[PDB]
Amino acid sequence: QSMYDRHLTIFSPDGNLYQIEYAIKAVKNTNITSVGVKGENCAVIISQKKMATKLLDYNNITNIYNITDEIGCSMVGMPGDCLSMVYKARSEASEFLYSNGYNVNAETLCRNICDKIQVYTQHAYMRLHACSGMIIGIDENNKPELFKFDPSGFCAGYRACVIGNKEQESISVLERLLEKRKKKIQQETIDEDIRNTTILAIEALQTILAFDLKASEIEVAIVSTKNRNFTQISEKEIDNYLTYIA
Amino acid sequence: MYRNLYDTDNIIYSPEGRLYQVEYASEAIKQGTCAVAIKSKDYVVVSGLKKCISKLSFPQEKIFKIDDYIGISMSGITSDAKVLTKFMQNECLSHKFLYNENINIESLVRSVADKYQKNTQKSSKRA
Amino acid sequence: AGYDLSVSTFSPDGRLYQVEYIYKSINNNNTALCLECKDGIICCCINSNMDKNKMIKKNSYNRIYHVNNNIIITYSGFDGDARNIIDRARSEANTYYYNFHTNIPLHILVNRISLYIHAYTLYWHMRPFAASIIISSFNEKDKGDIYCIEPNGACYKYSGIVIGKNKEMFKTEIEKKDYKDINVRDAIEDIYKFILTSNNLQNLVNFSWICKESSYEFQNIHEEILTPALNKA
Amino acid sequence: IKEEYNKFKYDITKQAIESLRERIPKRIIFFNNLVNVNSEPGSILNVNDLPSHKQIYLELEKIKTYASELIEIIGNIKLWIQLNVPRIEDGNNFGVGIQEEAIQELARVEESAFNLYDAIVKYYMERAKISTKVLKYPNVSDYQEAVRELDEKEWIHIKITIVDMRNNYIMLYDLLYKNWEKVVKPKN
Amino acid sequence: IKEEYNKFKYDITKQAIESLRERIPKRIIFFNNLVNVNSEPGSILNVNDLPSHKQIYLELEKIKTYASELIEIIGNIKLWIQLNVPRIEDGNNFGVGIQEEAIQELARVEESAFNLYDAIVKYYMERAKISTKVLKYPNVSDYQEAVRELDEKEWIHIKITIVDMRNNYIMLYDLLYKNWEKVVKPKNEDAHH
Amino acid sequence: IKEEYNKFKYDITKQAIESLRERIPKRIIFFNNLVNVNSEPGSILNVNDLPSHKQIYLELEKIKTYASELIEIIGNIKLWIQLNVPRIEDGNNFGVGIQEEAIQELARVEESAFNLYDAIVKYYMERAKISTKVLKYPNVSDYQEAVRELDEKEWIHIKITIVDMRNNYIMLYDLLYKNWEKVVKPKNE
Amino acid sequence: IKEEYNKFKYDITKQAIESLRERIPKRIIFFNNLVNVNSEPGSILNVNDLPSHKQIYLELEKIKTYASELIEIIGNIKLWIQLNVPRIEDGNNFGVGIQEEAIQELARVEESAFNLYDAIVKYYMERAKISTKVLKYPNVSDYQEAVRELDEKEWIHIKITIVDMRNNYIMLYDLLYKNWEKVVKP
Amino acid sequence: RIEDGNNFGVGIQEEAIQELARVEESAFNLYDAIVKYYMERAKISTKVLKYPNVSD
Amino acid sequence: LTTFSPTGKLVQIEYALNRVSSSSPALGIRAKNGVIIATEKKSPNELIEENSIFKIQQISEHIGIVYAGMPGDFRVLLKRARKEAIRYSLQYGSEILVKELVKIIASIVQEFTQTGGVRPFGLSLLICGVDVYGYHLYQIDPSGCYFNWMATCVGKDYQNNMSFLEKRYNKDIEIEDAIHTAILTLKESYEGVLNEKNIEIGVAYDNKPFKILTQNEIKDYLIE
Repeated sequence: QSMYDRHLTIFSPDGNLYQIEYAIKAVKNTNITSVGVKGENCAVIISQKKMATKLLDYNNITNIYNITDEIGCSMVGMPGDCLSMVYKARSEASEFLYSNGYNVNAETLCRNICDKIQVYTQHAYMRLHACSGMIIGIDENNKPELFKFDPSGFCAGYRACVIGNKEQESISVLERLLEKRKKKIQQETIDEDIRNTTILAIEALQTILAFDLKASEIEVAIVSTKNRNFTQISEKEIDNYLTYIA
Repeated sequence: MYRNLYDTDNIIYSPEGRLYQVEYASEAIKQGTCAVAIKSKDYVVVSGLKKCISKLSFPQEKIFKIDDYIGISMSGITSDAKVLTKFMQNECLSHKFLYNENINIESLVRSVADKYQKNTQKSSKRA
Repeated sequence: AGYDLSVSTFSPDGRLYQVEYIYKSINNNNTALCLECKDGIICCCINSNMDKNKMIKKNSYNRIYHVNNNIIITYSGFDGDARNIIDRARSEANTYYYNFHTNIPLHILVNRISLYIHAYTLYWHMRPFAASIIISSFNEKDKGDIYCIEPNGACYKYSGIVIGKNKEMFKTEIEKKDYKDINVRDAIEDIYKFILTSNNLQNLVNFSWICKESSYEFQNIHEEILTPALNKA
Repeated sequence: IKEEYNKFKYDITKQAIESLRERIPKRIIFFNNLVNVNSEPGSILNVNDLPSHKQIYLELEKIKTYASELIEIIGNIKLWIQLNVPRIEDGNNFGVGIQEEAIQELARVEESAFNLYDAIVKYYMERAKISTKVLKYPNVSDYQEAVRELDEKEWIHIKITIVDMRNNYIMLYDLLYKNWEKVVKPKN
Repeated sequence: IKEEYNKFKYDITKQAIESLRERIPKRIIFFNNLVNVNSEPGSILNVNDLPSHKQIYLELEKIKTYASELIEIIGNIKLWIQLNVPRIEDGNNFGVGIQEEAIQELARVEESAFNLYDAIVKYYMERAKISTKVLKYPNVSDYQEAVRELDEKEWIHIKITIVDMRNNYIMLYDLLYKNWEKVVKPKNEDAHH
Repeated sequence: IKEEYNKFKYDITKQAIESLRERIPKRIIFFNNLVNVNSEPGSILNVNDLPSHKQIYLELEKIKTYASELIEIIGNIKLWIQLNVPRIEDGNNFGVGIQEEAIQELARVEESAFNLYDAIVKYYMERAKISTKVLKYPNVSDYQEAVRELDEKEWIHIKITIVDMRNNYIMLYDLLYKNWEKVVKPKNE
Repeated sequence: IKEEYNKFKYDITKQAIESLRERIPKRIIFFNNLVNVNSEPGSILNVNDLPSHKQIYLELEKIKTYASELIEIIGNIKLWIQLNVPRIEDGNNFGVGIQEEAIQELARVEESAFNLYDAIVKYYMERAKISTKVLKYPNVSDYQEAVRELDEKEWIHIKITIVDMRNNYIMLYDLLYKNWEKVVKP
Repeated sequence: RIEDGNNFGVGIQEEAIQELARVEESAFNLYDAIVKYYMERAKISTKVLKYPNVSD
Repeated sequence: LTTFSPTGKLVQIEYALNRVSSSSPALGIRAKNGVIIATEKKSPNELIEENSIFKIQQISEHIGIVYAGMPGDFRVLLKRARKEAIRYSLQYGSEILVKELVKIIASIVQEFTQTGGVRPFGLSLLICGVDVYGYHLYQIDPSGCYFNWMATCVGKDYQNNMSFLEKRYNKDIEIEDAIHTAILTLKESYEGVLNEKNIEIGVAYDNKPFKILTQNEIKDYLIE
């Protein structure tokens, strides 16, 4: 029947915003996943490089967008809504420099994005932005930071999180992968986090996607200390890390 | 669920892919009188047939004038055709004032066709 | 239960209806085509609207537009709504030329045009655009690149792409010959052979190529090179 | 076969226009001469001029002729409108609605004419049953009155049927004539 | 078992196209040759050419054959459309409505042909009861008139059945021909990836 | 008590999945092998292969077997969907719409199979009444053709029932297969 | 009396909870042991175990008991939901729809159980009429076939009724369990 | 008095007449229903007299 | 456009109150030497770091707030709450009074009900803090009204959760004694029996600045 989900600013009898609820299903319907995990003095984002459901140049299609030279982020969901969200973030992070001098913090960037998102929720101005992403980046405290935001307002932040269509089949796997490094050996920190976290990150993606995970269909980025650049790891290093599973 | 939902709004699209509100306007010009123009090598003649509504009435004008070398002939409703005439008159006369050359024909119709476009995406103004 | 009315309404399935109908709107209009070559980027545009008018001029209905001397743009869909995007494209080049005194690059124009089309989708009162845009260029050092902008953003880099009423037909004809390393002067004769497969011997297909080492700038159709069409093989 | 079929599509179209321009007006004059509109009240639906009843027998036979010709004329017209229905589309299909009203009106008259064949059999069957009762109960006069009443009831009903024939022919003709442009070409 | 199912989808599809390209057109001309549209009014549906009634008996036997051929042909075509209905989704389901409209018409024609078998039983049963009354009451003449009138009713109805047969055959062919694109692909496959 | 009840919910679910993966496809091919779709028109619904009519009697017994096995399989499928309807909420019940539509279709086929038992009783009862009239009035010949015609009607009805069996089995299998994802997980957060 | 009346509403409430926690689950297993869902096809709906028919008589008496116990349990449950309906107001009455949906299905099963009383009378009435005809017309064989088929029909109907019992009990229990929070405080 | 709008209270009244009439119609049909019991029981009993060995 | 109803009550407000009736339970209790607040932090997993997601935020050096509804709305109302704690602090050099602050946020929530095309706030606030007129613990309703409570709960199933406070509360309770009667109103109230550093508790801390109690600090009280 004609239920109460027509507009976006109208509550339901039980009290649920169904326009927001349907917008989260838009991200789960794009069948594009991504994993983000923060370890010691580093954090990485693993993309998937797939068309949001011939002759397409695969180097152009991606799900990683640097907001600044220090704060990078990923995007999923509808390709139209995710592109405009980066521009509503690049024009915001750069605005922080012109209005406050310092570079924007990773935790302040996500909370400032959610403030604009919440405004479009209470008002019937525009449609919701069917997207999600993992904002990555280190701060002035020399600590890595990761933050995930849903189509609604959220500044959760996780040490390891999965965004995409498989969030209901990955917490049972990421908890074990995180446990495979925290309560395990944990010897020292020889600044070899790439061989310690990213190896224990790509392994998490292989446990989610049952494919062989071709190196020409995956691209990661690191924002660790001594680098500080959100550099996209080259193809040769990606294929080299894929053979480390043996 | 069809035939009556995607019909009265200039925003909604049909599931087939046709803007049915704008498509009625294309048929709305067919209720008007006939007109015909002939393009020769160096001349253009426009024949317009007026419509005497009554014996006591006078035939309403069909062929108009815009400039010395530009003249239009509406075919449809007199309400919106007069508005486009004033928009085409203020546009071409401004070109002879801001500059001294005459206004290019295709550069004029590009402004007139754009006037239709501005009255197609807004929900308030119709086509 | 009728949820595809406005553009701001999300379907319960998760899809975004009222914007997917636009793909069914561009699937009934005339087609456009483009492809990469080792000497340039040859474009194409078939206007399959011959059975009703037959009074228009031969080379009047042109659907090839350029923002400046080195970036071409075509339409596929509502020809009226595409005029507004070209106005936003040329103004984007001119605004970029004032603030930066140089030609606007391709990877920064496509990202600004796709934002303009996507911006009208979010509104509850403005109707979305109904025109798919093909943006291409050909660098002197680097090779060409064709960006395809469909409704609801989604800027994608291609190497050959067709959009219109036979997108599931001409796509199979391009993957046969590797057009990445052939020429432009021979591909133009091959393009005219494809149109004859899928519907008469008419010159209603106007198209230009951006580069034939002709200063690497957007030329015209050059009728003398188009008239020796291999109409039989 | 494709040729024979296209000829078939051509042959129906001919019959429909021919029926509206000639066959239908001719029947208007026919039934009007039987039930003149200028008649004073009561001179038609009366009973003054009314083993089996040979008089009712001859009148019912004429009715079946009138009934046969009605179903035949409307039936080809109905098929003709159906073959002229355009492809089903969403919106701007007001004209199919016009077509639908015509098919509805044609089916209504056809169903009406169709029940006359069953109703006439029922008249004699019901009348025969009462007559059987007269043989069993010869002094109850209402059974004899019932015989009288059966002919008088059917006689009134028969003429209203004839009036309905006349009235149906004009209502179909007047409706299609006024709405002719949308019935043939509902779209472009 | 997986093989038999895919084989079934292939064999049905063939039968549906075969019926529309051959089985249905041939029968159109057949019934048309029996009740030609170009006949002048009153020359078909008349009674001039009119124990059991052997004349009426022979005509019902042909009807039952005609009834048989319609249900078998339409039934597989109807089933084919049912197997072609896409997954149910909210919105953009204009094509299922077309499909649903088609299923509605196929079931309409099917119920019509199906009731002929029941209708034939009622004819003989009702006629037999009245005849019993004629044997019991041989002088009430209206019962004998009722028998005469009954045959003329059944005779016209036979032709109405043949015309309805004819009309159903053309409406099915015309509907599928005009709406062919939406019955096969009601929802275009959004081919990404 | 809690254990035996939970065991029941597991035991039904197995039977339901088993039916879609084994019981339903096997019966589709079975009935199709009896009434092949590739047959020419009139070769199915004919009367060439046609006291009581002993030939018709043996055929009705087979029909009841087909009817019995059908209600049991679909009934468990129907109950399984009933156990799978989520908690009633306002909105976001598109999957419930699939479920409601599915229950309607399952109940429609079930009601269809259910009237055959009553229809078979009606066949013998109606035929016997006419037969009584033939015994009382042996020379009015129309009563004897009516008996003959009744069997021919029933013979057609028997075969149309068998095709309807075939068509129902496939319509049930394809519909659940295409909409399988919404039948198991309609909302599930 | 006002105290006794509120006590009555309390007394209903007790019976409703007692029925859902004890009376209803026990009967689910009860009817299931007679018609197990795990049975192979045809082992339930067969006719191998099938003057008046003394065998059928024994099966109907048990059915009437099952029908009796069902109407009594559900009737108080319906009343229990009815006493929990809030004051009539305009709007914000989504919960009453749940209450209404539950009472209608409950009334449906009650009506279903109610028609069994009518259904048992029709079996004997129809069987009695045919039996008069077989003694009067002993060579028309279809009357004897009608007796046989009626019993075969009734046998199938008896077992499907038991299945319908089973299925109604679980769907009723499952519906109230899932919607428990809204039935008491809508 | 009947008015357009702000007539939510008449709906309760309408609901009340409906509920009161429903119970009233239900009790009212019992007098006719009791006649049906005796008529049907007597009719079957006549058949018992005519066919005394059919045990059903 | 959240209009009226024939019964004389807002329907969108009643629907908004159902959202706060199905969220995490928030609980505040005043004392004679400070005010305490608590919130059952429903930890879904170990990925969410506790120092990021919070339910107790600050408004100034003496005002504490608690959320009870739509988590996406836990920041927009906070931004305008801190902005009002600054606009009052710019003109008036002293601290913002709780009654002066709660009447402004109640006015902000109110304007989101009468304005056309807007949605009411899906949350219930709990403003608490030290004031120059004693202590205070207010509760803001999505309708816009505010109550001067003493000890209350606003989360899920508060009809029976307040019953613990109606019978286990005295007018003169110290802040240290009120902690265990608040934990009892959380652990012994409903599910969430594994209360091991999964409860955020803020206190006024006897006229000192607002202190957010750490996990190991609450562990000293979690042993009982």
